[PDB]
Amino acid sequence: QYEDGKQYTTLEKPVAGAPQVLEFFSFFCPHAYQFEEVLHISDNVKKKLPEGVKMTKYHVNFMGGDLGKDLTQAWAVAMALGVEDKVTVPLFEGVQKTQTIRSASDIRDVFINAGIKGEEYDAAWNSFVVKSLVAQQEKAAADVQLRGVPAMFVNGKYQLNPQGMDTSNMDVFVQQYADTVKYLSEK
Amino acid sequence: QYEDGKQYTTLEKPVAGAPQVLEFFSFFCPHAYQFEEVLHISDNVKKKLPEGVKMTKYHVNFMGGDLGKDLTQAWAVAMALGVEDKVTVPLFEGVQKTQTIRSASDIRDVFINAGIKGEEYDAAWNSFVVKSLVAQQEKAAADVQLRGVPAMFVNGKYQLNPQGMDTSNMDVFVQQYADTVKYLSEK
Amino acid sequence: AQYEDGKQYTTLEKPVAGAPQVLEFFSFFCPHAYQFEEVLHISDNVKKKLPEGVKMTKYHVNFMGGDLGKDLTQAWAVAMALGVEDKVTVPLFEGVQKTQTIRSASDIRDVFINAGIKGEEYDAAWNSFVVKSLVAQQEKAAADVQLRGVPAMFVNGKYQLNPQGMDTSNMDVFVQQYADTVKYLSEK
Amino acid sequence: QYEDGKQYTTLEKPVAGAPQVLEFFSFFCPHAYQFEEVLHISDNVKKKLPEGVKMTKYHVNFMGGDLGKDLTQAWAVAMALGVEDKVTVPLFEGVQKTQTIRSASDIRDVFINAGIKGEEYDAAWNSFVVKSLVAQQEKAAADVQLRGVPAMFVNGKYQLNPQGMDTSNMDVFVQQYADTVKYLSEK
Repeated sequence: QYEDGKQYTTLEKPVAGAPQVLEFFSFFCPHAYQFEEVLHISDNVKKKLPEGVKMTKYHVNFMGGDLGKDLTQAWAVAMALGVEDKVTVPLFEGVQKTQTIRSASDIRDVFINAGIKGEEYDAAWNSFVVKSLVAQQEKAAADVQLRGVPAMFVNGKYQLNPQGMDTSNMDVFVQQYADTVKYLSEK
Repeated sequence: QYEDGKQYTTLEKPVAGAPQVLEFFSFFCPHAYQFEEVLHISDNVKKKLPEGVKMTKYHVNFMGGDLGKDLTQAWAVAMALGVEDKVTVPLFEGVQKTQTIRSASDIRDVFINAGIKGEEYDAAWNSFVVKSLVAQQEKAAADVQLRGVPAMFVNGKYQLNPQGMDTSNMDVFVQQYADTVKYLSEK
Repeated sequence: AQYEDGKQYTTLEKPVAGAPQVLEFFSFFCPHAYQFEEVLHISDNVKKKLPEGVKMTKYHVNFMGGDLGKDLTQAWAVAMALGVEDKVTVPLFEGVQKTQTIRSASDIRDVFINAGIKGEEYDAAWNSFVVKSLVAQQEKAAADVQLRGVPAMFVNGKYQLNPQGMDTSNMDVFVQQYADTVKYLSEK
Repeated sequence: QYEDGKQYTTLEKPVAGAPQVLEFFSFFCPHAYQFEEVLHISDNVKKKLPEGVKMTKYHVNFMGGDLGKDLTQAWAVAMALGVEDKVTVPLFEGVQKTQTIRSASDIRDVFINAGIKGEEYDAAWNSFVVKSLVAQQEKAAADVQLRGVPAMFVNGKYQLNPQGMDTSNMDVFVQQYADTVKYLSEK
C-alpha cells in the first residue's frame, strides 16, 4: 500500500499554515484535453474527501507576464467572491480556446458575463482581502518550491505523486488519487 | 464507425503540402509528468502506424519569448540532422527539470553532448534548410489555428480528437487513436 | 509565481551605462555594529550563489561623514586599486565604529600598514590617477542611481534589488531568494 | 542559559537614574529596509513585555548636523505630547524615503499633518520640558558611551546583545529579545 516515494512524497521542509488540500494550476498550461482532465480529477478528489476538509486551488504564473499576474489577481477575486465554479471554464476558454483574453479588461468581461457585477469585481480587485490572497498564492508556490502544474499538496507536508499510481485505467487512477489525498489528509 | 466530429474533425481550410501525419508539441507545455506521459503515448502511437507513414513533429513557441524561438530553430536543426531521438529528452529536461537551458548556447551544448559535431550544428543553424524549416513550423501552426499542444493532424485535413475516443483504458485509447490515424491516412 | 518588477527588484528609469555587473554600495558609518555585520555576511552568502565570473563590486559612500568620510572613500579607492578589500574591510569598520581609533587620514593609513600594505605603496596609490578616478566613479555611481541609503545592490546598472519584496521571516529563505534574484537579473 | 557577553553585556560604569528600558534610535541610521525592520521588532517586543515594564525611546543625532538636532527636539516634542506613534513613520519617511524633511518647518509640517495643532506644537517646541528632554536624550547617550543605533539598555546597566540570540527566524528572535528584556528588568 502506501510508502513515501510511491503515491506521494514528503516535503523535506513542511509549510506551516498551508491549506489542508492545496492544488496549484495555471490558465496557460496544460492545454485543453489535459486541463479538462485535471479538472475532473480535482472534482473527484473534492467529492471523496473527509468531513469539513476543504480544497483550495491557487493560480500560478508560468510565463504569462502581465496577463498571468492579472489572472492570479482575478483568481484571488474569484476566491473572495466565491465564484470559482462560475469563472473557471470561461477564463480557461478565453485564455486558450478563443484567445479573447489578452488584457485585464477581458478578464473583467468574463466575470461580468458570469453574472458578477462590474462594481463588485472592481471593489474586490482593489481590496485588502484580494491583495492578501495574491500574496498567499505566491508565497505557497515558493514554499513548496513549485516546479510545474498540476500539483497537489496536503497539510503543507505531502506532495501527490501521480506517477506512482496505476494509469492503465482512468477510474482506477482517479480513485487511487482521491483515496491517497483522503489518506494523506488524515495522516 | 469513425465519424467527423467524434474522434477527428475536418479543417475548413485544408493545409496543402502538409506532412501525412503532423504532431505539434512545445518544450514548455505540458509540464514534466504530463509531458513524459504524452511523449510515451506518442511513441506508442508511432510504433503502431502503417508501413510508409511518417510521423512528423513540429515545435511551437506558446509564450516562450526568445528561448522558445531558439528552440524552434534548434528543433529545425534536429530535424535537418535527423537527431530528434537523441535531443528530445535532454532538451525537455534541461528546459523543465534542471532548468539549465536558458539561452541558445545552452541548447547548442545539449546537441554536442548528444554527439553532434559543433561546426556541423552551427552550419545547420545558419542553413537555408533550417531557415525554411523554422518558417514551415510557424506556418503550419498558423494554418491549423493551433490553440494547444499536444495536437495531431493527418494530411493537413483532419484533427485528431482524443476526447472523442475511449480514454478509460490506456490500451484501448492508444489502439483507438492509432487506428483513427489509419482511417484518416486512407481518406 | 516569480519575478515582478516592483517586488523582488525595481527598474531604474535611467539605467547607468558602464556600471559593474553587480554593484553594492556601503558606508563605514551606517548601518551600525550587528546590522553592518549582518549585511557583510549576506553579501558573502550571495557571492557564493554566483559564478567565478559574475562580478561583485563594492563602492563606499559618505552619507554625512564630512572629511573623515571623504578620506574613507579615498582609502576604499586605494583598497580596490591595491586589491586588498578583504584585508582592510573589518579593521576599517572596527576602527571607525567599535574602537573609534580611526579619526584622521593618518589613522586610516595605519590600518593598511597594520594589515600588511607597505606605506610607500599606500601613499603612491593615495596620490595616484587611478585613485582620483575611482573616487569620482564611486561618487558618480551613487548620484546616478540616486542612492538614498545603504546597503544597496544594482545589477548591470538597471535593476535595484528590493529585500522588502522578499520573504524576510527566515534568513536562509531570505538570502537564497536574494541571491537567486541577483542571478535572475544578471541575465535579464 | 542567560550569560553576560551572550544575550546582553554589562556596563562597566552603570548609569544612575536611567529609564527602566531605554531604546536609542536615529532617524538617520539605519536606512530604509533595516530601519523598518528595527521599528517592527521594537513594536512587537513592546507588545511582548509585562504591563509593569516601561519602554523609553530617545533620539540620537548621529552625524545629522542641524537637522539632527531639530529632530532630537521634535522627538522631545513627540514625547511631551505623547504622539511618538503618530509621527515616527512620517518622520522616518520624510527624512529618508521622500527626503521632504530638510529643515525645521518640514518637521513641524509632519506634526500638523499628523493631527497636532500648530500652536500646540510651537508651545511644546519652546517649552522648558522639551529643553530638559533634549538635554536628557543627549546626556543619556553620553552616559552609556553610545557607539551606534539601534541600542537598548535596561536600568542603565545591561545592553541587549542581538548577535547573542538566534536570529535565524523573526518570531523566535522577537521572543528571545522580549524575554531577555523581561529577564534583565528583574535583575
